[PDB]
Amino acid sequence: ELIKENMHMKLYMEGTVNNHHFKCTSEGEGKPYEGTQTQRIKVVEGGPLPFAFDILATSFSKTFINHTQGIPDFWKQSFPEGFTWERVTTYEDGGVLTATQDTSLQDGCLIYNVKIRGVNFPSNGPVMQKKTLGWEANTEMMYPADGGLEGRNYMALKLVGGGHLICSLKTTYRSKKPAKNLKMPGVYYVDRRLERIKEADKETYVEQHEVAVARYCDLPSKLG
Amino acid sequence: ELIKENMHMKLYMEGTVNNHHFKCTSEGEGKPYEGTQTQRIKVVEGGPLPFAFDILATSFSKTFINHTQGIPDFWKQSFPEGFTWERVTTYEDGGVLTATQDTSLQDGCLIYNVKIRGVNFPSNGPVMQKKTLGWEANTEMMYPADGGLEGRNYMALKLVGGGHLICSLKTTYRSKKPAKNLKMPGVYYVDRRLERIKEADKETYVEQHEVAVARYCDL
Ligand SMILES: [Cl-]
Ligand SMILES: [Cl-]
Ligand SMILES: [Cl-]
Repeated sequence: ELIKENMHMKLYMEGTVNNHHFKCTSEGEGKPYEGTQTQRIKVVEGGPLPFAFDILATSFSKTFINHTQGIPDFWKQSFPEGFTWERVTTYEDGGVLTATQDTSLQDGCLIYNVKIRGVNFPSNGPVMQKKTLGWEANTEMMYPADGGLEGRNYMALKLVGGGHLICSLKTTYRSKKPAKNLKMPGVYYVDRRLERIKEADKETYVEQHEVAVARYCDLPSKLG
Repeated sequence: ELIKENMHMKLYMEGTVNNHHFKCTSEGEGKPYEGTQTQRIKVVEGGPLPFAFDILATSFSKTFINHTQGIPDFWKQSFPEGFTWERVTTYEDGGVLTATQDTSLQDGCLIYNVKIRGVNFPSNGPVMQKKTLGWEANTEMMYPADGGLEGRNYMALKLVGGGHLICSLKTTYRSKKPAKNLKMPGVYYVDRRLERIKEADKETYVEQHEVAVARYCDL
């Protein structure tokens, strides 16, 4: 098929956070039907970043979600034409980051192009002081809206010395495939874990791993 | 012990939404350790309500959460003194609902006192026109913060014709008991399913059920 049991990926990312311009590239591979993937990420311009790499981490891959039970796979069905997404992440202490992404397929390779615009991260806050320690595992609630798919979620970013910085994520995913050709899912949930394999040189190189599984609610229902 | 295998609850609620005052009472029972409960609710003043009953649903019970794996129980451990919660619910179309709750324990019964204020619900929106069909199941993120425990989540309200109206919930849970007494949990999640069971007389009488389970992320 188009989405093989092993797929490779290449990513290009450009952006500004506050007033610092940067570029990253990455390459990796994963098991799209097992919901696992790895990316080796390099900061190739504007490094070392003067802000926590953590704020970029969710911007680096929806094709690699294991859809269990019923669920029609919005992202795998979108090929060969692919899909796009746009996200606004709003941090409770100030910081707002917009990310927009294009996912396409060429030569059997997934290609990601990402743009990033973050502003108002406080100068003395943990993001700009690089005092963060990764994301807590979480659950994204997915729901169909106008033939597209919407995601809503709160995430918690670990801080040096304990405690957390909280942010809200508001995401829209759009297929480039004509709506008549894809089966739309109902409401469902994606459990995911974002972790690092290795990092070096002040997060100038980061190897990042994700596990993700799409499911219905585990709880029993009195109506159905 | 002081929170038994079966527990009855009584509730008193007062509020105003878009300038429409109302009062509700309820009674119910559940199994705190199994994370299940039912309430039978009556609108005793200002009924029938001119807004969707659904916007009130989350204001009617944290003692009835099944704590699995390791997780220390902030709520059960807070008795006999009980606890408070306070919440802002912000709807993506402009409605804001603030609630303040007191949970106490008296003669073996759980007693809830709730006060609610709702403003800015669009006059021709789904809430004021009663076009809503209940809440999707959802997961609340729980973490230690402030003077107690905080909760965050988004909830999705089903609308007639197949859409959803989204709102965010921001909650602070404060114990009335000395913080040195209770064991404080790390970051965890509460899967909930809140289900309407019955309504009668234009939602003047409503029966509501909840299933709730505390867990870490299960990958
Ligand atoms: Cl008031
Ligand atoms: Cl009105
Ligand atoms: Cl959420």
